[PDB]
Amino acid sequence: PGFNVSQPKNMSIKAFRPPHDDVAKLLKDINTSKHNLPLANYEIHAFRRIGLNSSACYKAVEISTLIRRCLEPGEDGLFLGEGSGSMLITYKEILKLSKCFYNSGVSAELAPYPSEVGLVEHRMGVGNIVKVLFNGRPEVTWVGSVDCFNFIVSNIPTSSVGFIHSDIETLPDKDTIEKLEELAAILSMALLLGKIGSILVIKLMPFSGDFVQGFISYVGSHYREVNLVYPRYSNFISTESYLVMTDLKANRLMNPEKIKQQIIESSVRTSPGLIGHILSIKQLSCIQAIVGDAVSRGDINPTLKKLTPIEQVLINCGLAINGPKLCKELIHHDVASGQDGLLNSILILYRELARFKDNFHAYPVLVSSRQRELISRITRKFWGHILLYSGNRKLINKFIQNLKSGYLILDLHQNIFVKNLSKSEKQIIMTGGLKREWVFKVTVKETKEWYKLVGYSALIKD
Amino acid sequence: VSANHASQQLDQLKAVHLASAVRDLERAMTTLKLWALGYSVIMFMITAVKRLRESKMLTLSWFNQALMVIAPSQEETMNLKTAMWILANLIPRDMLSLTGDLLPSLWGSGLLML
Amino acid sequence: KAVHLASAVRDLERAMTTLKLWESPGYSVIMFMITAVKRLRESKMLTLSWFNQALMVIAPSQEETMNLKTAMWILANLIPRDMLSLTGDLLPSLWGSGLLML
Repeated sequence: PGFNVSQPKNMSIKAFRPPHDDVAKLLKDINTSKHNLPLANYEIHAFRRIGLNSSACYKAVEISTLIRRCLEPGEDGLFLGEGSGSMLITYKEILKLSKCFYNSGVSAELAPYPSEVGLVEHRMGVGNIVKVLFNGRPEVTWVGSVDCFNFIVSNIPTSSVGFIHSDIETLPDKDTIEKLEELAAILSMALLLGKIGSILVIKLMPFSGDFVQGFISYVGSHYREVNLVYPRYSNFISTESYLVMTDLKANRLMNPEKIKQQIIESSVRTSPGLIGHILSIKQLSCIQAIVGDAVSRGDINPTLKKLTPIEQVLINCGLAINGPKLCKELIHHDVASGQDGLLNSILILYRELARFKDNFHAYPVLVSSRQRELISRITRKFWGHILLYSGNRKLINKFIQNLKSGYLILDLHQNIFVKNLSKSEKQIIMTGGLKREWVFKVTVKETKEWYKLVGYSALIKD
Repeated sequence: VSANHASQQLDQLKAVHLASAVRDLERAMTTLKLWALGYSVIMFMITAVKRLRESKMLTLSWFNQALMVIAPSQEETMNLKTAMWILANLIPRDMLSLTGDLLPSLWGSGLLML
Repeated sequence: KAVHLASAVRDLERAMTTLKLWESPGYSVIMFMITAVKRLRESKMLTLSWFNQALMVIAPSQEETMNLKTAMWILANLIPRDMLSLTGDLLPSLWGSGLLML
């Protein structure tokens, strides 16, 4: 079904406001539009370089630019499905919340504490507990069920919290009724446990044929001001947005099932025009579209060379640069980084390949199965030496064009670092029937890691 | 067990039974079919069933797109409208909420004469 | 080609049965079609006398006559015209019939 000019209206901000739509004007614009009439860019991971497990904190700061005037220091807050709690750290710093609750989802220690919050309280100083956390039993959490709603209602003190946030990941094969039950549970918790000045933020990823638009038109009644926010640091190919609801008018107790029946009787099942409108705004106002594409013609943007001011807002009392430890996981490079990593260490693998030939045994099979493995290591490390320290002319562009195709190419010839090898060892490598070309396919996750490594090589070239 | 949990599990079970019915119907209609490219009353049919096999729902906008692509041939548009009426008759009225928006609208319409 | 027909009758019977178990709504729409497919399973031939007899049995309920006529029209339209006489005598004559309006 998938086969455009429509524009929207301490720690100093408002230089980072995201595009937001008022809900009713957007709904009338989609309903009046006739529309009809009959990729996979991952460069957005180049700009995210703070946050080790998760780098979503950028989004959080932009959302805070619409929250901070509408809330006082609230000393409250409930967070659902944080996933290592990086956004919790960012929102707790920027909104001065005293206490924080954390739900997530538990797969059967049995008390899963967030890793990034633990690293933040370790690096900041002496931090005790910070977040309250829940039981950790499998029936506990699993938002969208009876036990979750009963356990969360039984704990939060009877309409006390002021900032409610949901960041549940939606799978592509998730059923729409299950997602509607989850959103109805979040809404029932928001009405029962939320006060008058409560602000609710829900991460929504609409699809064609989903029940998202009926839920949005339903939730526009209880909250006086409902807006839909497209963060600038999100991936523009994905249709993710944040629904922000402010100034709840009343607190009532109703079951999620009655809410679900009302949304089904509403019979609104989204439009292709809404998906196209979200995609158009996120393409026009992405962070790539405002300061330029990072790959260019084999050159890094000057904006990524020095730390951007959003990263300077983040780095004060929040997270750390994820460029280190990424080299350790990817190219096995030390943190000290005085070219002791790579260089001679790369040569060490060649020294192994110097004596690997050794010229009723396991010679024909296993030797090949080892040889490729060694070459694979060299391949990754060689691209590291092009990205991290060497010059960018005629090689970074080739690396990006090969990565977009999906392959990493290493050529075993005169090349680079073979001149440092011994003449006998160079003769041993060249003599055999090795192809002088070796490709290795990369996955999507490794491509994201390589784009982050480009983003950190930008800081190293500074 | 509360009524809400039982209702959720009942909806999941109805979805599983509907998926099994769609798979068996697709196999039957493919077996019937295999023994210009203007499609007819069954060549239309399986396409909608194929959308039900790949877990994407029947929608009014899809019907408008399908009318616009088949627009020069009026007999073929009649064939596709009759085929969606066949699917309205085959699927029980409880599960038309699961299929989408086309079939609850087409359940009301009926033939004037045999 | 009888092996191709017979196998599809098995698959249609499985599909209509699994639809029938989950329905919040006399042999009405689909239920009458299950009866006709079960008669095809028993190697019974669709004859004019059987349809006339079924009209005589269900004569007081007019809505159920409309339901059985629509279900026989479903079975007429879904089956190809080459195998259509191998189904029986009813289905080419019902292929001749058509709707006036949607």
